Amino acid sequence: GRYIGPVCRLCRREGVKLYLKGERCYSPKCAMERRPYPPGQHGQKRARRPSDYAVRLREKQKLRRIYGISERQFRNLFEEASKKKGVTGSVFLGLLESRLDNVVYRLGFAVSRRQARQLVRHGHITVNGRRVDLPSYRVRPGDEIAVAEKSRNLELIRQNLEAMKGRKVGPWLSLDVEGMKGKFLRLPDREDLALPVNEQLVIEFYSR
Amino acid sequence: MVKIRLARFGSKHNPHYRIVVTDARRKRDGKYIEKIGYYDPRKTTPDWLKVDVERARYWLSVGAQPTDTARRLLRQAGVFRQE
Amino acid sequence: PTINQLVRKGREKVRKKSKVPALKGAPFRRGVCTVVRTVTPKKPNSALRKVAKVRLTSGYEVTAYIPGEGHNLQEHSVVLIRGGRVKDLWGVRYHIVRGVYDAAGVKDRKKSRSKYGTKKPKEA
Amino acid sequence: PKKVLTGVVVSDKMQKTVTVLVERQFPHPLYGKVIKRSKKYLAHDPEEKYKLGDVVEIIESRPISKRKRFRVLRLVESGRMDLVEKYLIRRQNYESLSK
Amino acid sequence: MLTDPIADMLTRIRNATRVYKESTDVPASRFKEEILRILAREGFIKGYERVDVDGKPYLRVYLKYGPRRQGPDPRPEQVIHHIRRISKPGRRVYVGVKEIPRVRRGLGIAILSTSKGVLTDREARKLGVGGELICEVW
RNA sequence: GGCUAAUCCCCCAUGUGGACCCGCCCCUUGGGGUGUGUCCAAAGGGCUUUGCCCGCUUCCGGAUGGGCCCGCGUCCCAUCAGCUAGUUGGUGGGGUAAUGGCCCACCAAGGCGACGACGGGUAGCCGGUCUGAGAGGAUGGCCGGCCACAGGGGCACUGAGACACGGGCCCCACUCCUACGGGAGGCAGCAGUUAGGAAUCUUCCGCAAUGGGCGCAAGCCUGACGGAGCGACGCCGCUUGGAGGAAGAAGCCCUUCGGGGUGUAAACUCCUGAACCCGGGACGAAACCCCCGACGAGGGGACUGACGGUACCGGGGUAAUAGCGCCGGCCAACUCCGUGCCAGCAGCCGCGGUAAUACGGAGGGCGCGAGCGUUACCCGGAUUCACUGGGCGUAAAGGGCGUGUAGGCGGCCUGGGGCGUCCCAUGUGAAAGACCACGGCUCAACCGUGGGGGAGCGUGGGAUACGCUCAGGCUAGACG
RNA sequence: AUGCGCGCUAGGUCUCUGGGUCUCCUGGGGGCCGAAGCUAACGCGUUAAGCGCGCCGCCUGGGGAGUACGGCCGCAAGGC
Ligand SMILES: [Mg+2]
Ligand SMILES: [Mg+2]
Ligand SMILES: [Mg+2]
Ligand SMILES: [Mg+2]
Ligand SMILES: [Mg+2]
Ligand SMILES: [Mg+2]
Ligand SMILES: [Mg+2]
Ligand SMILES: [Mg+2]
Ligand SMILES: [Mg+2]
Ligand SMILES: [Mg+2]
Ligand SMILES: [Mg+2]
Ligand SMILES: [Mg+2]
Ligand SMILES: [Mg+2]
Ligand SMILES: [Mg+2]
Ligand SMILES: [Mg+2]
Ligand SMILES: [Mg+2]
Ligand SMILES: [Mg+2]
Ligand SMILES: [Mg+2]
Ligand SMILES: [Mg+2]
Ligand SMILES: [Mg+2]
Ligand SMILES: [Mg+2]
Ligand SMILES: [Mg+2]
Ligand SMILES: [Mg+2]
Ligand SMILES: [Mg+2]
Ligand SMILES: [Mg+2]
Ligand SMILES: [Mg+2]
Ligand SMILES: [Mg+2]
Ligand SMILES: [Mg+2]
Ligand SMILES: [Mg+2]
Ligand SMILES: [Mg+2]
Ligand SMILES: [Mg+2]
Ligand SMILES: [Mg+2]
Ligand SMILES: [Mg+2]
Ligand SMILES: [Mg+2]
Ligand SMILES: [Mg+2]
Ligand SMILES: [Mg+2]
Ligand SMILES: [Mg+2]
Ligand SMILES: [Mg+2]
Ligand SMILES: [Mg+2]
Ligand SMILES: [Mg+2]
Ligand SMILES: [Mg+2]
Ligand SMILES: [Mg+2]
Ligand SMILES: [Mg+2]
Ligand SMILES: [Mg+2]
Ligand SMILES: [Mg+2]
Ligand SMILES: [Mg+2]
Ligand SMILES: [Mg+2]
Ligand SMILES: [Mg+2]
Ligand SMILES: [Mg+2]
Ligand SMILES: [Mg+2]
Ligand SMILES: [Mg+2]
Ligand SMILES: [Mg+2]
Ligand SMILES: [Mg+2]
Ligand SMILES: [Mg+2]
Ligand SMILES: [Mg+2]
Ligand SMILES: [Mg+2]
Ligand SMILES: [Mg+2]
Ligand SMILES: [Mg+2]
Ligand SMILES: [Mg+2]
Ligand SMILES: [Mg+2]
Ligand SMILES: [Mg+2]
Ligand SMILES: [Mg+2]
Ligand SMILES: [Mg+2]
Ligand SMILES: [Mg+2]
Ligand SMILES: [Mg+2]
Ligand SMILES: [Mg+2]
Ligand SMILES: [Mg+2]
Ligand SMILES: [Mg+2]
Ligand SMILES: [Mg+2]
Ligand SMILES: [Mg+2]
Ligand SMILES: [Mg+2]
Ligand SMILES: [Mg+2]
Ligand SMILES: [Mg+2]
Ligand SMILES: [Mg+2]
Ligand SMILES: [Mg+2]
Ligand SMILES: [Mg+2]
Ligand SMILES: [Mg+2]
Ligand SMILES: [Mg+2]
Ligand SMILES: [Mg+2]
Ligand SMILES: [Mg+2]
Ligand SMILES: [Mg+2]
Ligand SMILES: [Mg+2]
Ligand SMILES: [Mg+2]
Ligand SMILES: [Mg+2]
Ligand SMILES: [Mg+2]
Ligand SMILES: [Mg+2]
Ligand SMILES: [Mg+2]
Ligand SMILES: [Mg+2]
Ligand SMILES: [Mg+2]
Ligand SMILES: [Mg+2]
Ligand SMILES: [Mg+2]
Ligand SMILES: [Mg+2]
Ligand SMILES: [Mg+2]
Ligand SMILES: [Mg+2]
Ligand SMILES: [Mg+2]
Ligand SMILES: [Mg+2]
Ligand SMILES: [Mg+2]
Ligand SMILES: [Mg+2]
Ligand SMILES: [Mg+2]
Ligand SMILES: [Mg+2]
Ligand SMILES: [Mg+2]
Ligand SMILES: [Mg+2]
Ligand SMILES: [Mg+2]
Ligand SMILES: [Mg+2]
Ligand SMILES: [Mg+2]
Ligand SMILES: [Mg+2]
Ligand SMILES: [Mg+2]
Ligand SMILES: [Mg+2]
Ligand SMILES: [Mg+2]
Ligand SMILES: [Mg+2]
Ligand SMILES: [Mg+2]
Ligand SMILES: [Mg+2]
Ligand SMILES: [Mg+2]
Ligand SMILES: [Mg+2]
Ligand SMILES: [Mg+2]
Ligand SMILES: [Mg+2]
Ligand SMILES: [Mg+2]
Ligand SMILES: [Mg+2]
Ligand SMILES: [Mg+2]
Ligand SMILES: [Mg+2]
Ligand SMILES: [Mg+2]
Ligand SMILES: [Mg+2]
Ligand SMILES: [Mg+2]
Ligand SMILES: [Mg+2]
Ligand SMILES: [Mg+2]
Ligand SMILES: [Mg+2]
Ligand SMILES: [Mg+2]
Ligand SMILES: [Mg+2]
Ligand SMILES: [Mg+2]
Ligand SMILES: [Mg+2]
Ligand SMILES: [Mg+2]
Ligand SMILES: [Mg+2]
Ligand SMILES: [Mg+2]
Ligand SMILES: [Mg+2]
Ligand SMILES: [Mg+2]
Ligand SMILES: [Mg+2]
Ligand SMILES: [Mg+2]
Ligand SMILES: [Mg+2]
Ligand SMILES: [Mg+2]
Ligand SMILES: [Mg+2]
Ligand SMILES: [Mg+2]
Ligand SMILES: [Mg+2]
Ligand SMILES: [Mg+2]
Ligand SMILES: [Mg+2]
Ligand SMILES: [Mg+2]
Ligand SMILES: [Mg+2]
Ligand SMILES: [Mg+2]
Ligand SMILES: [Mg+2]
Ligand SMILES: [Mg+2]
Ligand SMILES: [Mg+2]
Ligand SMILES: [Mg+2]
Ligand SMILES: [Mg+2]
Ligand SMILES: [Mg+2]
Ligand SMILES: [Mg+2]
Ligand SMILES: [Mg+2]
Ligand SMILES: [Mg+2]
Ligand SMILES: [Mg+2]
Ligand SMILES: [Mg+2]
Ligand SMILES: [Zn+2]
Repeated sequence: GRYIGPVCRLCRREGVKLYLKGERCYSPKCAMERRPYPPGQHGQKRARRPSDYAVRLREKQKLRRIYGISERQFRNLFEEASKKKGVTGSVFLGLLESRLDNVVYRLGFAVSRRQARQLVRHGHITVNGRRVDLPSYRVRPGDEIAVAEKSRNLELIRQNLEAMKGRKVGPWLSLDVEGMKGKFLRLPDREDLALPVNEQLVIEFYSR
Repeated sequence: MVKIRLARFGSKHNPHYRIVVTDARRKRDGKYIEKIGYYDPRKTTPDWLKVDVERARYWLSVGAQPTDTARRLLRQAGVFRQE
Repeated sequence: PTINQLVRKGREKVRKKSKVPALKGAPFRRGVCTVVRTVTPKKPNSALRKVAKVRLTSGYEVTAYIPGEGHNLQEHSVVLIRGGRVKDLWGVRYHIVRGVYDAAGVKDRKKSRSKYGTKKPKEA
Repeated sequence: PKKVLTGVVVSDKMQKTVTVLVERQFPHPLYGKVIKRSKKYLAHDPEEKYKLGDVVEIIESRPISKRKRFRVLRLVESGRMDLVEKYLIRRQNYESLSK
Repeated sequence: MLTDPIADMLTRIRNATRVYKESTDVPASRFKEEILRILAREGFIKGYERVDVDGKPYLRVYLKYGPRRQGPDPRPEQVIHHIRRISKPGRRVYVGVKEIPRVRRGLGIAILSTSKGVLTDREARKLGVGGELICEVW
């Protein structure tokens, strides 16, 4: 009901790896090795030259499933970033990437984006000291995001954290791995992040 | 007659008031002559009241009548305070 | 036309006729059936299409299609009317919604059910 | 500002009262042209001093009859009867047009 | 008579240039002279001189066009690609200063008649005044 | 029929002053003086009783609330073209807070209309809203403003105010009581009933807050209002788990019978821990009030919470609802079988008469997701009423031809005016809303504070090119 | 199946009526073929269907229908 169903499957449809899986989306299982076709009876069948519509729909779906939120919440986003002063594409990206759940992932307190959401929504995180259990929450920059201490020694936490001892973090972010604090310093520009998405095709999808 | 009072601006449960000069027969919530301040009972801000006395005082001089809870706020900003 | 023409005369704003008196303006209207019957369609088709002449709460008597695989109605079956027209028979201007009032649902449709009025069966 | 207009007296026929014709122009709010309209104002002349054809300034005044809310201020132009015989020709125009 | 004079000056220019005439006469007026002056200075006509044809005053525009172009249709690029009237009689067109039109993304102009006198859009703007929008040129 | 009190009602007085007739003075529609004449005031009550409070009286100002009046904007039909006797103006009078045919007498003979009178139809108007690139189109529920009504129709009374929804009178319909004489109502206040309908809620709690009436005050009244309830009606937030897990079980689908699919999906492993349980537990509420001081300013003190044991906080804790539309083009999504112009689909083309991606089921897929579809309606696409932004040789469309009325339009020069036009200043453009910024409820929705902008109209000032206008002049148009 | 008016945009050829130092020039009508340009094509093209301005008439899918009803006109037929 949000997405919540098979996934290394829509890795497949969207036609490239997304890492909604974390560990093992880096396996030689991501099912993207073993299976670069789409789901269905027809996955192994020969391509059809897609529709201008098709392509744009697809790009949108991709961006969506990466960030892993509802159409509604996503569109309300785009519309929001559309309205704001600045370049509608990169702002979409700024805003999306400014979601608490996704900050958690990007700070590596969770392995996958969906884990990071459950992490939040179960109370494990705090933004500047008050536990904040909505995943939509907007991280403004200058905000510090920690595992709050009650959870600080629980299993999965120490797992990730003590496994991320040594890693670099995204350059709009900082990490004190001991304290499991992190700061969201600044906003990402397009290639501040990675993404396998021509954002401009999404802008176009909505201009329909 | 002309009255200085509260008019209700919050939401359900999140109750903000405008301090207001009005002819007493208006809806409390309806159109009024001057806004003279705000009052926030739940004290949610640094400033949950503001007045600008010099204005309130003018209306007082013309027989603007503060309700009690009005006048407490007025004198709280010491619109009233003598010297 | 010139501008003094437009100033003099103006442009004619242009209205539209409703494809229905389901009247009021209402989005459905109930009614009872007078005849429930079977009709043939026009040039390119044959079948036996199933329809009811229905007297309505809006006073008007109309013909309504009775969609879907099979059905239950008869002379005094009272039913609700929807609107939507059936290309290729004549003057069927409204559809019967199935599953409201005396109009049953369409038995065994597993597939497009919200339309056709049928209850989700038990996946077992 | 009691409004004050100006126009032509086309009406002689009244006891202590005159009809002034006041034209206005203005841009038309859609087709953009400027167009030119007018009305007949019923006006107060206590001494019968303004006479046919005069062109007078007209004033917002405290009320006089059903219809006179206007007293005459001053004369501006005297005797231009083109105006008078233009509107007057237009009223003789009327009663073409019917049954 | 000529119902709109000013127009017929611009339309004379129009027909001239699209047959590539090196020059053309328009019966002389002063405000017409004005518009011409602005076209000149702004780079659109080569310039104009004031003349006599059968003891009547004309203003001979001389005009320009770019170079001879290769391939078939050597005809040369127009300098005045487009020029058009706006206010006409019995449709009169006036702008505020805030309503003064920016043209062809700036590559064009607009010649409006203020009571500061006759101006290009951009002139009217630095002058900060409105008026009768006469034409656009570009 | 009788008695009686008052802040009830008269009578005489006092005249600050005010009313009115007449006269002058300023001023200019009935504004302010001013003089003679005439006319007009009051109400008591409480005490911490000889001086304080609450009241009364005439006058002038303020302040708020309104009446009236004027410019301008304000739907369709001309197959509605004429309309008008209180009509239209004058005098005098009547009425009112006040102008005015608002009314009335006499006099005059007007007033209105293709710049659309008169009739017919439809409708409450706005701030706004929806859609739109705008321009436009549509709209006016909810919140705010204004108006109008209170079963239908008349009518006054009493008041500062009404021609008064829970006030009075009469006619009418309807209901109920009736000793048949006569009486009694009026939810378009909250709730609720019933009828109608596709369809719209509890006969709830509270008087704690804010607001209103009367009261010196305590207080009383308050279905205004603050809250709960019910409906996915709307928006926003949120869950139905997170990591691991096969060369990938069974079942089911397809199959060239090799295999392909559902699919890391499942099973299983570990972790988290909606729900639910326990414990603490609000904010909104500090005034009126009492005390000191002067009933002041200022200080000190007491009470009070419907919502609520709710929100929130701490502890414990279970792997915990998925659905609906769709898969012939428009349009993202294909296969097998059934069926055989039938059953049926359908928004348009179109599909179905034995190989059906179009009907029905399956497996698969695509789209959204506590929703998803349908119907109705509005804008849109529709530059398909064309201002932006369309046309008329043959596609719809040049009047059969002329003549001219209205009306639209208007060559070259010079000058005055400055109406159009343009600029400045200022006033107005209430509050909500829209936009921007911060801020508050863990976010948002919702909310606050601030800021910006704004068309239009008022007033002052300014420019004069163009359009007007008056003036004078020319001759390229026109005419003789 | 092409409202009127005015102004601008190559030519060539035949013609009707004027004027001219009469090969030819210059007016004003009628024809044909063409520059640019237009047009859905066909075609138009200084006798515009081209470039512009003024003003009038008119159009808004096919049918029903130039019908019905109303009004007005006419003796009528019938017209608007
Ligand atoms: Mg699915
Ligand atoms: Mg591993
Ligand atoms: Mg943007
Ligand atoms: Mg990383
Ligand atoms: Mg950075
Ligand atoms: Mg990545
Ligand atoms: Mg790329
Ligand atoms: Mg869009
Ligand atoms: Mg303070
Ligand atoms: Mg067929
Ligand atoms: Mg039955
Ligand atoms: Mg339909
Ligand atoms: Mg179907
Ligand atoms: Mg007279
Ligand atoms: Mg009078
Ligand atoms: Mg006067
Ligand atoms: Mg007449
Ligand atoms: Mg006629
Ligand atoms: Mg303006
Ligand atoms: Mg007695
Ligand atoms: Mg008394
Ligand atoms: Mg006295
Ligand atoms: Mg008087
Ligand atoms: Mg006086
Ligand atoms: Mg006296
Ligand atoms: Mg006395
Ligand atoms: Mg007494
Ligand atoms: Mg008392
Ligand atoms: Mg009031
Ligand atoms: Mg006032
Ligand atoms: Mg007023
Ligand atoms: Mg009379
Ligand atoms: Mg009188
Ligand atoms: Mg009265
Ligand atoms: Mg009366
Ligand atoms: Mg008399
Ligand atoms: Mg008029
Ligand atoms: Mg009606
Ligand atoms: Mg309406
Ligand atoms: Mg109505
Ligand atoms: Mg809008
Ligand atoms: Mg918009
Ligand atoms: Mg449109
Ligand atoms: Mg608009
Ligand atoms: Mg409206
Ligand atoms: Mg309502
Ligand atoms: Mg309202
Ligand atoms: Mg009534
Ligand atoms: Mg009733
Ligand atoms: Mg009745
Ligand atoms: Mg009544
Ligand atoms: Mg009273
Ligand atoms: Mg009333
Ligand atoms: Mg009642
Ligand atoms: Mg009665
Ligand atoms: Mg009886
Ligand atoms: Mg009664
Ligand atoms: Mg009752
Ligand atoms: Mg009710
Ligand atoms: Mg019923
Ligand atoms: Mg309710
Ligand atoms: Mg409610
Ligand atoms: Mg109660
Ligand atoms: Mg209370
Ligand atoms: Mg109170
Ligand atoms: Mg009140
Ligand atoms: Mg009181
Ligand atoms: Mg006491
Ligand atoms: Mg008591
Ligand atoms: Mg009571
Ligand atoms: Mg309520
Ligand atoms: Mg329901
Ligand atoms: Mg593990
Ligand atoms: Mg496999
Ligand atoms: Mg298997
Ligand atoms: Mg098998
Ligand atoms: Mg197998
Ligand atoms: Mg899993
Ligand atoms: Mg295992
Ligand atoms: Mg546990
Ligand atoms: Mg306890
Ligand atoms: Mg409290
Ligand atoms: Mg407290
Ligand atoms: Mg109390
Ligand atoms: Mg004490
Ligand atoms: Mg004392
Ligand atoms: Mg005391
Ligand atoms: Mg105190
Ligand atoms: Mg205190
Ligand atoms: Mg309790
Ligand atoms: Mg509890
Ligand atoms: Mg807990
Ligand atoms: Mg725990
Ligand atoms: Mg499970
Ligand atoms: Mg599990
Ligand atoms: Mg689509
Ligand atoms: Mg497709
Ligand atoms: Mg069969
Ligand atoms: Mg066979
Ligand atoms: Mg078969
Ligand atoms: Mg088959
Ligand atoms: Mg076949
Ligand atoms: Mg199929
Ligand atoms: Mg289909
Ligand atoms: Mg199918
Ligand atoms: Mg399925
Ligand atoms: Mg939701
Ligand atoms: Mg439409
Ligand atoms: Mg669109
Ligand atoms: Mg459009
Ligand atoms: Mg249309
Ligand atoms: Mg078209
Ligand atoms: Mg147009
Ligand atoms: Mg068209
Ligand atoms: Mg034409
Ligand atoms: Mg035709
Ligand atoms: Mg003709
Ligand atoms: Mg003529
Ligand atoms: Mg004329
Ligand atoms: Mg002239
Ligand atoms: Mg003129
Ligand atoms: Mg001129
Ligand atoms: Mg001048
Ligand atoms: Mg001026
Ligand atoms: Mg001057
Ligand atoms: Mg105002
Ligand atoms: Mg302004
Ligand atoms: Mg505002
Ligand atoms: Mg804006
Ligand atoms: Mg915040
Ligand atoms: Mg808001
Ligand atoms: Mg503002
Ligand atoms: Mg402002
Ligand atoms: Mg604006
Ligand atoms: Mg502004
Ligand atoms: Mg505006
Ligand atoms: Mg001025
Ligand atoms: Mg001057
Ligand atoms: Mg002259
Ligand atoms: Mg001469
Ligand atoms: Mg014809
Ligand atoms: Mg030549
Ligand atoms: Mg000859
Ligand atoms: Mg010729
Ligand atoms: Mg030709
Ligand atoms: Mg050619
Ligand atoms: Mg020529
Ligand atoms: Mg020739
Ligand atoms: Mg011809
Ligand atoms: Mg021509
Ligand atoms: Mg054509
Ligand atoms: Mg059309
Ligand atoms: Mg038709
Ligand atoms: Mg005929
Ligand atoms: Mg008729
Ligand atoms: Mg007839
Ligand atoms: Mg007859
Ligand atoms: Mg005939
Ligand atoms: Zn994967």
